[PDB]
Amino acid sequence: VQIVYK
Amino acid sequence: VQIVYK
Amino acid sequence: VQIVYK
Amino acid sequence: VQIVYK
Amino acid sequence: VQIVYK
Amino acid sequence: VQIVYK
Amino acid sequence: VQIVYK
Amino acid sequence: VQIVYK
Repeated sequence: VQIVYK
Repeated sequence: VQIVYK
Repeated sequence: VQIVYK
Repeated sequence: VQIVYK
Repeated sequence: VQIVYK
Repeated sequence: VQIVYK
Repeated sequence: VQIVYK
Repeated sequence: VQIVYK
């Protein structure tokens, strides 16, 4: 699982 | 699991 | 598990 | 487990 | 994120 | 993040 | 982060 | 961070 916040 | 906050 | 805060 | 705060 | 293995 | 192995 | 092995 | 091995 990958979650990326930008 | 990877979570990255930017 | 990797969590990175920037 | 790696947690990095920047 | 929750991952459960059974 | 919670990971549970059973 | 919580990891539980059973 | 909590890691429990059983």
